[PDB]
Amino acid sequence: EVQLVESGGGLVQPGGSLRLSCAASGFNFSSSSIHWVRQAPGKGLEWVASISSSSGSTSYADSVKGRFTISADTSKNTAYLQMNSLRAEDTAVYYCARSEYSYQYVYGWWYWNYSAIDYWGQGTLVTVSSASTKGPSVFPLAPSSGGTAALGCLVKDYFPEPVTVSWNSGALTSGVHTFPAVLQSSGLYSLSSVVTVPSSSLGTQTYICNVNHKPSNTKVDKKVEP
Amino acid sequence: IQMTQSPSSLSASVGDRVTITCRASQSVSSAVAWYQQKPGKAPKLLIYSASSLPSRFSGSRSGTDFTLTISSLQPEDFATYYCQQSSSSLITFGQGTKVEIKRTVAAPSVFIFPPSDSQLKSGTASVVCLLNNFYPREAKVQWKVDNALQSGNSQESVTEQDSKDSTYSLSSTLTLSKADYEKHKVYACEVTHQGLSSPVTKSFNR
Amino acid sequence: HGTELIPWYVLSIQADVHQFLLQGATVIHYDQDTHLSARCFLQLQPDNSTLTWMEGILDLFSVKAVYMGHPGIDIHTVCVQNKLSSMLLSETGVTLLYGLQTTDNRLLHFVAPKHTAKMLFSGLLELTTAVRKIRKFPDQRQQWLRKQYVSFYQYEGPTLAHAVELFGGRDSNMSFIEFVELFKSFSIRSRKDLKDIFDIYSVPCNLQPDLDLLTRSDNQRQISDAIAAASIVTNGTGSLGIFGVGILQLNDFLVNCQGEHCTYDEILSIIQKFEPNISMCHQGLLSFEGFARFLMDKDNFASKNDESRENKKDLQLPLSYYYIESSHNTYLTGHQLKGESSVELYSQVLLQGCRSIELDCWDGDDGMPIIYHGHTLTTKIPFKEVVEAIDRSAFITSDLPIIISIENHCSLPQQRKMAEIFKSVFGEKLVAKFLFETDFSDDPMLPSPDQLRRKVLLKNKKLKIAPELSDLVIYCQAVKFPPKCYHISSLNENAAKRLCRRYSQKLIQHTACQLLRTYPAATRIDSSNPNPLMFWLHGIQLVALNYQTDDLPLHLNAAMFEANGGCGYVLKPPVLWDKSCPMYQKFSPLERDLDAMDPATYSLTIISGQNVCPSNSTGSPCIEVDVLGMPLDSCHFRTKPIHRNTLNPMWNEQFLFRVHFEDLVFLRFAVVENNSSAITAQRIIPLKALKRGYRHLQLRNLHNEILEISSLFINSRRMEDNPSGSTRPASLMFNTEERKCSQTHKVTVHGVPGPEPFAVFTINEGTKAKQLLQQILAVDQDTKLTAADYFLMEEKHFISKEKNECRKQPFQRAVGPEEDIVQILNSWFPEEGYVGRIVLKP
Ligand SMILES: [Ca+2]
Repeated sequence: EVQLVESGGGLVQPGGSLRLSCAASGFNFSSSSIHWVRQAPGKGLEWVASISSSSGSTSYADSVKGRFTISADTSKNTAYLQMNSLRAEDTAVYYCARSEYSYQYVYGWWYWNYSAIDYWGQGTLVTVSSASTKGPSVFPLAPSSGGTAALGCLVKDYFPEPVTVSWNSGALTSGVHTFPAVLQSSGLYSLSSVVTVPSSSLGTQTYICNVNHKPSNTKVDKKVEP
Repeated sequence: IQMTQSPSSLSASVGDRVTITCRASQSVSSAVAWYQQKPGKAPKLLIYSASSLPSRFSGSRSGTDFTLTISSLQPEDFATYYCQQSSSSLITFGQGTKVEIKRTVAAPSVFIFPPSDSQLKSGTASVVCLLNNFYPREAKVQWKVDNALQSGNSQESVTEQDSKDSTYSLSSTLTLSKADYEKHKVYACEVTHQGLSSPVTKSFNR
Repeated sequence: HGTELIPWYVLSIQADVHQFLLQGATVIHYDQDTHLSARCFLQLQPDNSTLTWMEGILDLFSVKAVYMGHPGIDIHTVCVQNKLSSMLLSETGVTLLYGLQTTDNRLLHFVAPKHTAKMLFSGLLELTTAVRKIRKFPDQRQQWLRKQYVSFYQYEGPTLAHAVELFGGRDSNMSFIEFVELFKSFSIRSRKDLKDIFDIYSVPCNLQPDLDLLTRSDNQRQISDAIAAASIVTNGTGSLGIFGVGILQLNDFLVNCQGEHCTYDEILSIIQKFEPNISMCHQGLLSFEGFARFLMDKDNFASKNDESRENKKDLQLPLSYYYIESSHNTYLTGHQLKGESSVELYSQVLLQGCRSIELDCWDGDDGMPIIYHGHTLTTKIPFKEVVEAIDRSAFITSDLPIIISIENHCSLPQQRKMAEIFKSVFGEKLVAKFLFETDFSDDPMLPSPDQLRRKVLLKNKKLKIAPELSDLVIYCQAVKFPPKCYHISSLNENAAKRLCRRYSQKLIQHTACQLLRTYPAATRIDSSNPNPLMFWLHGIQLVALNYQTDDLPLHLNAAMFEANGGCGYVLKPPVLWDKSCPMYQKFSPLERDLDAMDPATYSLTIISGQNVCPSNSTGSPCIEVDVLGMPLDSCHFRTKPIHRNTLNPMWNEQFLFRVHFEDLVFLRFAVVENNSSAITAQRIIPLKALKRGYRHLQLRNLHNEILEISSLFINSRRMEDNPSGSTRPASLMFNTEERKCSQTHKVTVHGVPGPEPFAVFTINEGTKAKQLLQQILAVDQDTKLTAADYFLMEEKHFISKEKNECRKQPFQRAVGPEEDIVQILNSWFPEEGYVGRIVLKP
């Protein structure tokens, strides 16, 4: 029944400030610790902060102290991770999750430890590019001179993700190996769409890749022939 | 504080036993868990402290070692696994480990595609060297132009393990200026893989 | 040679005068013991604590007053002794009255040149004011610490070994400040009950001068705490995760347990002061040491009187209403038939606040009347000496009229001596004739005490004895009890007792238009004082007593007058005289049936005490609570005997008792060593001045001197059951409707619009949700119209000391649009893991 809606991520230039909120319900926020944990793509997991709500005591990591400001509003049951002067490595996914404490009091006073990260939010992405949205350029991959032929059309120099590519307007689906996109040094993504077909089908059948990069409202079709 | 998630990755047949080693730099009492995440979704919990909840999952410790044990591996278990502790208030994670299925060795098929005219019209040249349907995923791609080794000017993309034949595919691209491309004749990419007795190289001219 | 036994921040002496006292002066000490005097060089030692001469010594703190031109000193004899020209006595000699006890009056006086006398007088006056203020402080732990250190210094400073035993624990010189800190570490790290109270609200994280308050460097703090842990044994509370209290948990504590309602900024201020560890202060928290200090603070002790002052707005009613402190046989010091009679004691009565005294005039041996107990071995005294000794010290403390009762055993010519002596010594001070227009009216009534401030009155027989004396008596005529206002009667103990028993309503109504004093009985020869409460109930104003007996009735009388500053005019209960009361003339406390009234319940909880066996390390303390009062409510109680503990007994027991007449009851808390039955501390207090919620109680020794270290940590809760259908509550029956209207309440409402989470609201008794909600939203006009989607919801959370038990969910409930808020507030009982709050939600 627990719901954690996190919103507000996106793109921003280096040095920009930004904040991610995380609405909650179901579980009493006034008695539960909220968090933020991020994940740069193709990498492990990174803890951001820890705000105990009513108590107020806060604890950031040892890598981004400062530029990240953490606050909460028990009345509205929301949270607020305010980020100042964003840098490039802010480009990642941001996850908001509650937790609980297991008091372990000993011969003396009482003590408290985080116990179980038993929920997570849907997920939000924050990126930092120092650039703007751009569509790609389509390039065919003419096969080299029974036998199975491998051909493709190359999509390059676009931003941001994603891009949708289909062969023959979706008519051809077998043998399609769409490699994961790679971020170019210039700041644009690039991906390749291929499909292997018999060498006999070359020429008689026309192969076209239907590429659509919605962020730039781009829709392009390119025919691949020897 | 520190965390460990050895081994980083593995491949196994369905129904077997899975064991993961997560050692901490120092004793952290009994604050350790095991979170699973399928790609494209927020992770989930499995364990707090030792075991406690998934039907074939468990956790036991020895000194400074925290272990996750799957009595019988299952197909959907393909995901990433993390171990994380909490000293007083410091959420530290392990390196994360990935589990997949295992198969036999398959050699890649090497295809080389020179840059197209339209790309050359823009002053940039991209050379595409393709490896398809190979196993294991590990492979070495060496770019040589006029027998001169190329490094630092290429980017590679590797697909996930194929669900059916449990092989791998790799796409490699080499970026150079149009003038540089016209200053050379021999373009070739040498591929070294376990299924190959010796490295295999494909080349094109012009 | 140590610190200032009178701290510098207490005085108000100008630099020149203080420097002169320190330097000294040339003065002639006068000895009246052997009619001798000498030339001496007076001085004030470094510490503002002594007056050495040379050879001798006097401790200032024993001083009680200083006089100029005290007639006791013979000016002419001094002049002849040291061959000095005629010196004006009225402005050339000053007097000290120093005494260890409540009877000793040994004087010290000097005659010095003009300006030297001016300086010494104007200096010792302020030093005396300082001492008098010091002895009236609620908290005096630091003073005890100063005395202890200075005493231990003599000629070496206290050693840690000894400092341990001083505070009750099992050769490096110790600084005073370090010493001070050590005591703090035995006032926080030796209260287990404090920690167990703290862990009910903690969540996870990570007038008197202020300086005097003992609990109001980091490395030293830790060493002191560690040393405190080793020495203590039981209830001792000997880095990872440590709890704290926020600006909201404390507000819950104050709105639910105590009863105080503090707005945001106020609570933040209250948190700012106490936190020792600076690190934890900024976050807005209060670490355990912080909570301990917050509880033991001078703004938290039990009574409402320790920080009281005159309420000038109530002393404006006629004189026939207020009680009046009094004395019996003022001059006497011992038995009623064998003893002395010291004139100076006449000041002890007036200085302590008393406003009544007796004159046993007898025919003089040479024409001058003298005072002596009739036909006994008691010594005699010069009448004029006493009359003057009254005048000089008549109005030091108070400024309200005092009545002198006159007994005549003199001859008419010698009574004229008294008449002239009074007309001379007092002059205009003594009321001569009628003063106010209201006196000359068909319905005279006594003028209020304020209209007669600093005046004096005489009670005696009045002619319709020599005419001179009689013509001095207008307002207090002594006609034996059968216009009416001025006729004041006096009745012996037993006579008044039987008058009460045979007549309640008539006597009480009689007290509503006249005065009627009362004095102990003749059969007493050691002055065993009567329990006045039987008398106070019916309205007897002047209940004269003897001020030289250390017994319960005396402490009762003393505590009765702490209120209203101490001016000894506390308004009598409105039930007896306020016609608008619904029980006026229908309340006879001698009765025992009150079926038409609703007694209110009190839950007292003796949690634990600390250091409640002075100078008695090993013992078996018990606590005797006792509710003195009307015949229908008398009841005593007790707790179990503890074993070999006096630093921190933990009884933790609850007495529940119902009472009927709130206004006029008193509690008598009393330690009792449960193996010798010798009470070693006690403390009385009226029941209309006990603050609810957890509090602290400061004890006393038998003599009624204040003990600082000993104290009892208690919790009181006043429960009033619902007036269901038929009968109004006794509280409403005894008083009028004015009190309830004037007794408005605070309500802490969360969710008020704005930045602050909660905004206090002041609301009367007859307040419901609708007007309260309007108060929530009437602040801003931005809203077009009142949106009904703002409903109060009586929220209530759940938690108890066992943090690690359940952590249940918070109950909720809609608030009836026609539901009274006051009942809701009174219905919260932080006993089951409860803390109420009233929140506005849409
Ligand atoms: Ca008498």
